[PDB]
Amino acid sequence: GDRVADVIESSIGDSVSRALTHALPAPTGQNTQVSSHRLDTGKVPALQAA
Amino acid sequence: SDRVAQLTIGNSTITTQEAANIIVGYGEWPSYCSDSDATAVDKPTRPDVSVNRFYTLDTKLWEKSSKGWYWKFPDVLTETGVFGQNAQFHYLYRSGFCIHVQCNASKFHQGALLVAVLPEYVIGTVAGGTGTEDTHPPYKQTQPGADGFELQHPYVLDAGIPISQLTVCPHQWINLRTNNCATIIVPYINALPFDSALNHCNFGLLVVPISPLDYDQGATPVIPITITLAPMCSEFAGLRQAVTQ
Ligand code: NA
Repeated sequence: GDRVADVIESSIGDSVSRALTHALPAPTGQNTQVSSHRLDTGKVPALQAA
Repeated sequence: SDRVAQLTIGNSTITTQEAANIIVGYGEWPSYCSDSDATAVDKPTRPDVSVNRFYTLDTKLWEKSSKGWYWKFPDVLTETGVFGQNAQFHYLYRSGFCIHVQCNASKFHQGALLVAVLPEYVIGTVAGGTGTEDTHPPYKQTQPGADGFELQHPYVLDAGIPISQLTVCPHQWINLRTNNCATIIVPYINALPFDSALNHCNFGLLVVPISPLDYDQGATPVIPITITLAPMCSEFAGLRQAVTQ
């Protein structure tokens, strides 16, 4: 048994692979949705940080 | 009521008092491309009235010895009006056409023209006559522009196929004792949803005299054949700078 707090609240032994991503079904190429003009500040999909 | 007709599209109206109905090629009216048949993702431009309207492009003289002529689509129009400009500025194009061929004479003249639309009208050469030379038709012959081109061997349509069977294609006849025009509506015909207006002619228009023109001396001898056509449901995509070839 374990009485000291640090042993009780320990994550030593966690065997579960925590995954940040997951597979989704994708039998066809993605479709294209209608889009219109956007003249807006703050929102900027073209700009990135490689 | 089958003989009188009015065609109005855009800022243009055509009238005829000696018609013979209207042919709708392959029994199908022109339409815009659906979202499931389409593949290109940019939003197309559909100019409407400024491009879907009648353009009168050329007049030929029917003579007792005429062989026949052909025009290629959309080639005939790539340098005319707002349609031409769009065909030049855009990579992709598609449209149907309303074709109205005109020819009036008098109740004392006679003759019959076959007016037909032949999709993918590939021109052949006489192969150096002996048939031993693999020669090819030059550009001015495959895409003659608004002037059209005269057939050298109408019987085989300059392509080794019988004009006697050309009626398996959308067509009408202009038989002078009966009518003075032919009207054919053609939907967009291609194995692709859109294509280049410059590199590819979807179909050719053929106007060939089958029963030669005749009349007695003293009757007006100048019998013109005028071609008027209108693009229908035009769509353009893939915009960049203007290109003519
Ligand atoms: Na972004």
